[PDB]
Amino acid sequence: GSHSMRYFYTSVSRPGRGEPRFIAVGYVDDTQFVRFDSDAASQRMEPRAPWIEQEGPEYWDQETRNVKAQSQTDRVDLGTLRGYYNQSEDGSHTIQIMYGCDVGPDGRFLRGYRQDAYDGKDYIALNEDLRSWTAADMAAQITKRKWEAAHAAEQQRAYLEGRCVEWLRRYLENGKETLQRTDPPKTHMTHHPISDHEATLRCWALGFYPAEITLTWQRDGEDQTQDTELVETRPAGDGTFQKWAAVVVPSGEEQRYTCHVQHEGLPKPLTLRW
Amino acid sequence: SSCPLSK
Amino acid sequence: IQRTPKIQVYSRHPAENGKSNFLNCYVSGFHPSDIEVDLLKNGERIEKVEHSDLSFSKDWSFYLLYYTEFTPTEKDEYACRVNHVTLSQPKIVKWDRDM
Repeated sequence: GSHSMRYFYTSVSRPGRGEPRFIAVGYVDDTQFVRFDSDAASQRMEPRAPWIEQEGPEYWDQETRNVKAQSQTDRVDLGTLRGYYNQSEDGSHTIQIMYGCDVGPDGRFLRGYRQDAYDGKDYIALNEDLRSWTAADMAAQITKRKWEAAHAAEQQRAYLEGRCVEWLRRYLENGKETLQRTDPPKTHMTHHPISDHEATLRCWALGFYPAEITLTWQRDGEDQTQDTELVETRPAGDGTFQKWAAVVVPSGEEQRYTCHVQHEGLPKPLTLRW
Repeated sequence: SSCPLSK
Repeated sequence: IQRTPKIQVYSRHPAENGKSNFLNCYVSGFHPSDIEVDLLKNGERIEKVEHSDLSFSKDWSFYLLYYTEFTPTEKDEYACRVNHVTLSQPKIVKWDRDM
């Protein structure tokens, strides 16, 4: 099917306590593959998936240069944005950056992304056309003007439509055992009385890949969405994911309930009934 | 990865 | 503007006393990124706990997985202690083996 590559940068000012911290990670779909931490001892971009380890030194040296120059850039920008928002030099603040590309089943470019936040909020984003920018506020309008004058969009577009997509295809081919495998969820139900008259039905999905899944509860074929407790999809720690959905049911009326499980790795959706 | 731009 | 962690405490595999496993504490939906997460075994901090590299969701909120090797037992009580600027005091969330 379709695939993504995304890089996530976070830079945090720590006033008085020296240089800002910069962390970088890269993902292909829901599999992390690289990292960089300005605080760590290596001062190198590092592998975090088996299939990226085969890249030679020139790949690692270039990638390390890129994140270092980014961390330096963010260092200057943290100051600039403090200026724009009239903030004291005493607060901690945060620049976040997400960029990347998607490709289709055939490997062709689908889209590209670049979006920037300040303190957890939209700051500036590249529009889907890869030609213009959307500023969230007055401060980011100033940034936008610098980026228009500097032709930043053209530079970003050339990356997203070229290198981004080429390397994504390469990583998809070199990691095809792990990246292109679908792990279906392994399902079961749990059941606990709350009272003599009321019981929790909890529907479990485990060991699935990728993260995307849908779990729904139904009574007599009718959706129960308002009365369903759902947890966020969570990493097992081994590359796969977990999720559950629970309903509180009248003791004795369990047979009316059905959990429905949808996932890419399932030929057909599963139905579970206690 | 991609290459920096200033704000 | 700040957001307080969602906290989940759980095991990699369904838990069987005497079988080696991983205890996980997943924290998500938070801002800022600065956070401490400890895993506790009977009220005591487990010394060697690792974590994932910092990343964030489309809403800019951060997420992290803390984990350790462990072999659960009937009497061993586990919890996750999350210390964040949004929490007046560290939130202790205990491991319920069916959540």
